[PDB]
Amino acid sequence: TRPANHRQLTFEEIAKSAKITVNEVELLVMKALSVGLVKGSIDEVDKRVHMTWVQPRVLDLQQIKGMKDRLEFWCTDVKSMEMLVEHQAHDILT
Amino acid sequence: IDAFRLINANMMVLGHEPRQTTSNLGHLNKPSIQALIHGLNRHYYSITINYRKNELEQKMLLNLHKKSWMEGLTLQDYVVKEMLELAKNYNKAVEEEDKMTPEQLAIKNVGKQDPKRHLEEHVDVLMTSNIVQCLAAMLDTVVFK
Amino acid sequence: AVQKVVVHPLVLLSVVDHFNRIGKVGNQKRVVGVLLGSWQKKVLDVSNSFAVPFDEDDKDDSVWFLDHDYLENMYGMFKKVNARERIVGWYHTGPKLHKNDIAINELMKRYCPNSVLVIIDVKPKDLGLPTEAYISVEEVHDDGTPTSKTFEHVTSEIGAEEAEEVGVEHLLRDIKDTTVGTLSQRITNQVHGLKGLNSKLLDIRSYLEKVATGKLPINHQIIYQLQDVFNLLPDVSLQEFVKAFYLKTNDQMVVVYLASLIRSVVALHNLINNKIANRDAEKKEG
Amino acid sequence: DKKFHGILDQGEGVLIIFDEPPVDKTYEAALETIQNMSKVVDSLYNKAKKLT
Amino acid sequence: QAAELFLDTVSTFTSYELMDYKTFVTYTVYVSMIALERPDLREKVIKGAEILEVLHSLPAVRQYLFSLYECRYSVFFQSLAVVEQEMKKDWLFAPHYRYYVREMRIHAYSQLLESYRSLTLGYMAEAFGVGVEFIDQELSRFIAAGRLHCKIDKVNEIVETNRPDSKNWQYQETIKKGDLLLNRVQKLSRVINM
Amino acid sequence: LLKLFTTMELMRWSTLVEDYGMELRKGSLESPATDVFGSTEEGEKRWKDLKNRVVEHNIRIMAKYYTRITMKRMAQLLDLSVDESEAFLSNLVVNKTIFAKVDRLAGIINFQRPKDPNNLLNDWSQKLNSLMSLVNKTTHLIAKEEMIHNLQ
Repeated sequence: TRPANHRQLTFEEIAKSAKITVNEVELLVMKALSVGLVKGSIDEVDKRVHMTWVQPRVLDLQQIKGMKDRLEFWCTDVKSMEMLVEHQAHDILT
Repeated sequence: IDAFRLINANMMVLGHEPRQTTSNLGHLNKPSIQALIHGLNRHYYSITINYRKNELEQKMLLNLHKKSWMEGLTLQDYVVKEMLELAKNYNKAVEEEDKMTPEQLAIKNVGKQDPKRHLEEHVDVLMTSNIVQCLAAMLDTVVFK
Repeated sequence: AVQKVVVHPLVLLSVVDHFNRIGKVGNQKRVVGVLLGSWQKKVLDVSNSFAVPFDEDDKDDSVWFLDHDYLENMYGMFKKVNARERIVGWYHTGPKLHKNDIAINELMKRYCPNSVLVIIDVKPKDLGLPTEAYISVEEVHDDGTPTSKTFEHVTSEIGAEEAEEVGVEHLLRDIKDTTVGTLSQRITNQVHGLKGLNSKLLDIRSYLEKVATGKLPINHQIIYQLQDVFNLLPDVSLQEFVKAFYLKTNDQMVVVYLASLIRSVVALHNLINNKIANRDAEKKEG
Repeated sequence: DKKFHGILDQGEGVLIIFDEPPVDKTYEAALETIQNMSKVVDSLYNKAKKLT
Repeated sequence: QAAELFLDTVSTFTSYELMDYKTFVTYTVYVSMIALERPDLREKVIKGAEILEVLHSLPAVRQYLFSLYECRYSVFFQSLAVVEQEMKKDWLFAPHYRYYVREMRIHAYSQLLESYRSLTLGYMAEAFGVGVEFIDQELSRFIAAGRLHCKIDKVNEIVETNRPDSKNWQYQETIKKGDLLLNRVQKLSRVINM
Repeated sequence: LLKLFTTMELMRWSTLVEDYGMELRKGSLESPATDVFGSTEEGEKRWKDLKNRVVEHNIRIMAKYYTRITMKRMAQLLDLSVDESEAFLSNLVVNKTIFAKVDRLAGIINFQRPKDPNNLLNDWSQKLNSLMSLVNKTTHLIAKEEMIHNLQ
């Protein structure tokens, strides 16, 4: 739901919204270790539940449309900056 | 590839000189070196073989040639640095014997024939190899954005 | 379970002169033919094939013509020259398919453990790959219907087997082996950047046209499943790879230290004997 | 005596052990280039000799 | 070259040139207390016994060397001060012994700094006495003499050991040569022109 | 038993006294209870060998989340004391089966791996696991793309 960083999440939304306590969040991921969709490297000096790779969703057709700000972003930005490299690496065409 | 036209002893009435267009059998005449065939100048004169202007296939052999033989879809290489690790240990491990040549250039007045030039083979390896290391350093900020 | 095959362009040049047949025999546009070869492994080689006199009605597209005068006795010839080079599959041109193709596969799956259909290219202008394989698949659904048989995208390649360049690399008459770091890398930059991101534009054709007019394979079983793989790193502002920047100090660490010390060694390389042979050539000229 | 590669402390009195000596990237290349400087100095008399 | 040239101690018992061999023993010890490395120290004064017995009659010298192998510092002050009393009263030193003592001391201090990092001076004043403001001018000048790579604080009292070679100066010396060298023979490369 | 063998699910040890203790509360076969835990100077070696299972196996499962944990939290999570903890540190560090390096300077230590002992491998893993996936991308995106563009 938040795609961005702070993926080393504190347990606060975990202990709040997922109706769990502080002593069980480890079980909440160690059982999830037996699940294996997410394999976070959970901090234990700060109790921070870290986010690694996941099985994300099932369907967000509003983001099958609204994926343009990532897909076309990737397209014209890796392609445009591709042409910024090749526009810098221009007259070594030789 | 090789090809021959059997001339015969019936046609020795005329001389065995077609010649009408020349420099095609002049450049077929340019090798004229096969041991028993040079010997078999009697009874044999070869034929000229060009290769056809095959761009109806040389085009597609070209496009599958280079569309195929450089990373295919070319999102494959874009291994990188342990090769350099091994290559940097190459590219230090030859450097002490590469630098024995300035000792071998210390002949003071003159005592040496041809310099025994080992200047190259270690310039350009570092050159194109570390062009590959620096654009290889680019590929993070090229692939990502 | 097929990754790749070895493709000899010899009988592809027989697809070239049968591509010369179809331009002068008449109405038949597409070059369709039957692929010989031998399964050795997941990797395979194709050394021969043959191109079929084939017709295809535009109305009821599943009308095949694979004559068995043309099949059986020519398989007796092709068997008679070599017991090894038997059938492995078949081919046709066009990029996508043919409403008959699946049936044409099943005519020769009685002949082969895996009759492959490799859809071929007579006019290469492509952004992706050359001719590519399609193996026998039964993926069906999670539904429990009768068994699906449409032959799915099982990766292949153009492999090169043996010497054969007494002809080929004599017929190059243009090309140079680049010592990579000599522009070949930017050729790959144009082909993967451009030819990858126009395929990304095909993927916005997918993820825009399927939003627009796309039915049931809009989200069959791989779109969200590889929106995971899309969710490696798609993030919003700058994606914030904070590990990757002092990790990048560990990276550019290496490249700038090697370039620094090593290109100072290159300063000895160029500079020193450049001066020696320089001034020998200069003042020893007098 | 190099049986023990660490650092002690008194202010907090906290001993910490860690080591990474070898960098032949710095060592080998750097000292080889110092030798290269010596051989360039060996060439400077071919230089000063071809001058005068 | 003093200690290295005094390596044999075999063919020089007492010649007509040698009015005292024990003065020669002082002459090799007074420089093997500087130039000699610590494994070379145990290699000479411990692995070699041929000099040991003629300084076994000089047990304060031998004590100063084994203390030097130990780093106990009050007897460094004592017997080093005695060595300084001799150093006043012996020729061929008077233009030279200004360099001696403090270098001696930094020959002790560095391995002292190799002891550990965050040192206090009171732990040092155990071995120093009142080395509080003594080490002010002493250590502050030793930093100021381009030596004694450290940092020092008054009240939080940080002492620093560092100087990791693979850092900058090993990266520096080659262009230190190849700049004045580069402009030098480059300047020689233009006398051919004009 | 088999539940304890796969991630063990850090159970209460007195509930292990419930399951493995009420086998003597059996109105049937007690010959399992007698042969295994009816022993006394071998059976208590199996009770404390099962304490060796809680510290051994639970250190084996907690190995994923280290490079950052304190010491008292480790005692809290191993369901035992801090001196019992340090004894378990000692025998599992002479075990040295996984590269333990502990401390009490402030406590933040662990049974541990060799603590990321490498340079540039982070680039490979990070950018070459991730970017070699990223060069896998278009190679299968043509497969999905061409297979979904059959009919639309």
